[PDB]
Amino acid sequence: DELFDVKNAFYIGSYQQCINEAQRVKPSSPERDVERDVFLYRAYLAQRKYGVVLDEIKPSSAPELQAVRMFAEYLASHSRRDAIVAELDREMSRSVDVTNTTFLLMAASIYFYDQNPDAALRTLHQGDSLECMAMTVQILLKLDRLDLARKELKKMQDQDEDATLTQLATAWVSLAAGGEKLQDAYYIFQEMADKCSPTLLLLNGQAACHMAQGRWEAAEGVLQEALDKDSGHPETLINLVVLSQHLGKPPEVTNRYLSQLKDAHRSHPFIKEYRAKENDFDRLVLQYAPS
Amino acid sequence: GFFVPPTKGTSPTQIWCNNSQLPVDHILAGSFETAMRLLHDQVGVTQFGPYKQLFLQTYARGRTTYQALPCLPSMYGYPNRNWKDAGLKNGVPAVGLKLNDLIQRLQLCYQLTTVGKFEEAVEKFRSILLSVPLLVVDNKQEIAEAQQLITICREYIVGLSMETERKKLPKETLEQQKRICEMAAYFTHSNLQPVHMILVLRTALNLFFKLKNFRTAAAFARRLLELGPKPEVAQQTRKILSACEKNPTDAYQLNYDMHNPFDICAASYRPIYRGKPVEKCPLSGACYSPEFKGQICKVTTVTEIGKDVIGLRISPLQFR
Repeated sequence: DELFDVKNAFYIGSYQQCINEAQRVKPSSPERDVERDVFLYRAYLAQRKYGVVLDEIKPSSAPELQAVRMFAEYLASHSRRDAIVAELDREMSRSVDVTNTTFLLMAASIYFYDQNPDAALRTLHQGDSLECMAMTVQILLKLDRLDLARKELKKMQDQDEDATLTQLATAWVSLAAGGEKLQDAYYIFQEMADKCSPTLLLLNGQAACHMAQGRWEAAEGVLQEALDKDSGHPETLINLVVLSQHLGKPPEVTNRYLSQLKDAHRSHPFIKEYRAKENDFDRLVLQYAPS
Repeated sequence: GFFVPPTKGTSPTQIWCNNSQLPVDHILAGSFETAMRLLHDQVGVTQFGPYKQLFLQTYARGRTTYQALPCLPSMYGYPNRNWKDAGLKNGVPAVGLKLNDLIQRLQLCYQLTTVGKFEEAVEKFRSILLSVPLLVVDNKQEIAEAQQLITICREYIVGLSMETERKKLPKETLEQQKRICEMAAYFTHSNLQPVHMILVLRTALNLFFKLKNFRTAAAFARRLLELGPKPEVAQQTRKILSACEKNPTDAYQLNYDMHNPFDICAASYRPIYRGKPVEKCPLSGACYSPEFKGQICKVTTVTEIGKDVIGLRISPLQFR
């Protein structure tokens, strides 16, 4: 595979590296050229550079790219979402293509965000790529069905025991299994960061594994390193909040991280949930409070 | 058939709830209504307003996070305190607040008291008091320390609160002055630590001296000296005590008995002797005269004075 690095860089979370290599690569196949552009924009999407994708992917672009652009508008325009899912529903039923794996992945991605695991899963069930399996594993995990997740894992475990995609999938499953499996997860995240590079994604994976076991002090370093690369990185700030309280830091510390999160991403799901908790608490105060 | 949509498994947070009866475990799980109910039944919390920051803050440390596939919603981790043996059914949340942390903060309260910042002292003190039911203690003695830690907090809260009021009352009438002396003498019975117990005895001595109630003053003087105050204070005290012996008699009869077991009304600041009827905060042990039953405790700020309860629950040990 000529796009091995490009894809790998993408999956482990170093998007700029993915974008840089994507451009250094030379087509050598109208197929490969499309595969490359697909990852190039998947990467810009990971960096939240929606405009770049929306502007550059035009109507005459390959259908694979169109799928990517579909996700891009869903991600960018909050209003256009129901209209997109609607068209996605129609395209998904009024037609039957499956050879286009990129479409399945993008479509499944939209369904994932639309909180419709069944549709995402139903879509992915039609695909046949190693990524389709990893995404299926992810969704099964969020559905708290570790059992179904283990099955999909072995499915991809038999197909490519050493693909970084299979290794990451195994780490997620291990993190979900708990106990001994936790150290397994830690090592794959550490090895990955060592071989490739210590991406914000991999750093937080390591930190999650350390904190799973009660090693709060060992998580300090990786979180420091991640924060030093991007203040405002969601996962890092959240984990810092959790970590601060376990290390006994001054309560203002936990709060600073919380505020820093609101600054960098006003509408992150974790911020929305926090707000929701504040709401039903006020609501519950009224429920118990004397009249 | 082939594709069948799979059905949700049970979420880790739900597991925690199904697994514990400890308030903090439910707060950590985001189960506020459940947590509030536990706090309401075990202790008697009814006014959860001043518990907002504790909840949100506690809740914010409940789950870690990490990414899976790029561009998709991130994953949440739910660290367990029993991560080794916790199956996928027996997990219980990691512990993020311990008894030692609370005991440690007690020193800042002690500091504040000594330097006279009573108001800030009551806050820190109340803050610890409200935090005890949020612990996950291990052994039976650790449970006793928690109860004793709560006791210390209310003792100082009603003691200092009483004092700050006495300092507000007017000092014109003889009656107004008999009232101040009384309150000052009531403080004398709070169980603080020697350095503070001495500071309030020193105060009562002066008030009672000026009220020419020398016989009672001599007793305060003797209790102060036995506490071993700094040299200068001890000397002053011996001086006042010899003065009192020149006329060992109390001018006015006051509503205070130094030899009859008390219990200060945490709202009115008046004595409720030995077996008289009393209503107590189900959480702090604070005492109130029967009138106040059913009202929100002034010490706790969140508790209901009359309320019957199961009792503080901060350890699995407590569920035989």
